[PDB]
Amino acid sequence: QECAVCGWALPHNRMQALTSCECTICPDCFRQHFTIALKEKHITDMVCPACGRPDLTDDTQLLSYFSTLDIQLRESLEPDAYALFHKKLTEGVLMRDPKFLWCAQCSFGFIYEREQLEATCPQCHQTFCVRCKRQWEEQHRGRSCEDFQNWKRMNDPEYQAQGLAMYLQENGIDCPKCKFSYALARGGCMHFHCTQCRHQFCSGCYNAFYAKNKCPEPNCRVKKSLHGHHPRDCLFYLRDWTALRLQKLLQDNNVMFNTEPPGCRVIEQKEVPNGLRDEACGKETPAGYAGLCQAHYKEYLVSLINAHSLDPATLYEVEELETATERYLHVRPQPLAGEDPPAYQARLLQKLTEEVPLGQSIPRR
Amino acid sequence: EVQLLESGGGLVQPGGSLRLSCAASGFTFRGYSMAWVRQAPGKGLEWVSTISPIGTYTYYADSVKGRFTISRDNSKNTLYLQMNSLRAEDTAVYYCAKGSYSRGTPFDYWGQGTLVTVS
Amino acid sequence: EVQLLESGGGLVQPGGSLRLSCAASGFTFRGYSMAWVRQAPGKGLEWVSTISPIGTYTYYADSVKGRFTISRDNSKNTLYLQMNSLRAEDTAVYYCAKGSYSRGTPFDYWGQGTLVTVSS
Ligand SMILES: [Cl-]
Ligand SMILES: [Cl-]
Ligand SMILES: [Zn+2]
Ligand SMILES: [Zn+2]
Ligand SMILES: [Zn+2]
Ligand SMILES: [Zn+2]
Ligand SMILES: [Zn+2]
Ligand SMILES: [Zn+2]
Ligand SMILES: [Zn+2]
Ligand SMILES: [Zn+2]
Repeated sequence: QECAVCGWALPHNRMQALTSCECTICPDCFRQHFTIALKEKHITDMVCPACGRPDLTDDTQLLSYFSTLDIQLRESLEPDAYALFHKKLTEGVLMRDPKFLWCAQCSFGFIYEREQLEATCPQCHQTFCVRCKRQWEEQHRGRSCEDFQNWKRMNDPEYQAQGLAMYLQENGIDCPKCKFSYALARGGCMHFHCTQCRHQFCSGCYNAFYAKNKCPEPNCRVKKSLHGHHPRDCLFYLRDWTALRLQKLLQDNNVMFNTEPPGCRVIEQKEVPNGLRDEACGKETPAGYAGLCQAHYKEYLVSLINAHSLDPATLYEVEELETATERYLHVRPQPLAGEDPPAYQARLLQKLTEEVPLGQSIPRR
Repeated sequence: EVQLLESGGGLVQPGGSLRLSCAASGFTFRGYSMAWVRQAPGKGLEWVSTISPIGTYTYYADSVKGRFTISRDNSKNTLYLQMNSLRAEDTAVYYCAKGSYSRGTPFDYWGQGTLVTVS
Repeated sequence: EVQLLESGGGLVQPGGSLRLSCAASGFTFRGYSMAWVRQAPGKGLEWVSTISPIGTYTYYADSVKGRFTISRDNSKNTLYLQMNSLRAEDTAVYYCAKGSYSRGTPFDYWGQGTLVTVSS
């Protein structure tokens, strides 16, 4: 139509439509008026130049008005004048910086000074929670943000299709020297190489893999060889058990385990010319192994065994207890007079569990 | 960790075409908005375009709407920017950016950048 | 126009502390948010922290919450970053950045950067 201040005939799209009063005003009488009231008047004078029909003398409409006017102000006037608007807003209205929100959906930034925990972006008109910034659904009403996100994650189809492979990766691998973490299952090669420190360690027990002639453990018999030392409940040893025997240790302690899905999709890192690339495990997924391969299904069972601090020595036979005694106590056991195999077994078990604790660096949950 | 790698920048004459790509990894790509921003020589960072998690919605700066087209391939974890009718004013380093739900920022990661010169 | 100069970078032992500073000029310091971003080896830029014009609000990336403290001295036009319990993963070039209110740009300029490496 025409500008409401000076009457200059313009198309509607070449003026500023004041949100409050819907008066059309050219860029020059917009920029001039609001720049002046900033540099020569007080913030309550920043009404519409045509009508003054923002009733800015009651704190009811005061904050909503400026939150919207800030949008048209930012676009039409120049920096130090727009910064003067924020100063006088802080010093005259808010007594603090205005709360500026960034819309996660459309990248727009806007001042939000209202009570509600959900905010509508003035650009995309989509509403989000002001704390977690996720899209607002009524499921979030009356619920904490963690409740809400823990809800969306446990309802996304692509997350549940991944099955137990997600559980194995959220079981991270933390390098015990540089404390770098990896969202990797421990896979089938316990010898891990961390990248920032080059430190070599077992991903199941976090014990060091010693180079040649570097192992300080007493009575070690492979000191001239690359190796590490593992507790009896580390995946390095427990991966040699059948899934049946690992399930037997769990069942004897009433620990549940999956056998069906809730090739193998466990994510691994392959070295390509430009970095690392996620190659899904892809190995066979046998029946009763809950969608994983045997290797990753055993890692999943050892995960539950370690999380509950279950002791595999409770299932050791005499031969296993004797091997464990030579390995961790550094003495060859010997039966005593009057002992039968059960009493000999019970004695070796007591001494072992009393003297050699389970893995002291194994992650347990 | 999060990585964003741009490619496809180069030298083009005015009125030419160019297609940038951004390979992302280290986060659930389909769960975040993605954006393109650019820094012309000696000037300040300028927003170019944003795309919603599934690409249902696209947003463009006024200077580039209708000339640029943003898109994404969630199956490939890749974000694209199709640039047509390039102008001299489009000379800039172009950065892809990952949307963020953390308080105080619209994005929490930017890539290394790709240089674009328009003769 | 805008100029931003970082200082305080160096070599730090694991678990150590370091305080970065950023001297700014060429713009109305009190009228803008200020931010820190960082470039880890082989990556681009990662947002670290933002502080509101007078410091009413401070925001931190999740990886740094509780360990880092952002602050500013508007009288000196200087921005600070107090870094505690540093880890190897904190190794990066740290950049001072001038905030902006325009859509898609929380900052429109960042400085030259100061390198911080955490040994071991
Ligand atoms: Cl283990
Ligand atoms: Cl925000
Ligand atoms: Zn007019
Ligand atoms: Zn009016
Ligand atoms: Zn929005
Ligand atoms: Zn929330
Ligand atoms: Zn390490
Ligand atoms: Zn081990
Ligand atoms: Zn040894
Ligand atoms: Zn597998």
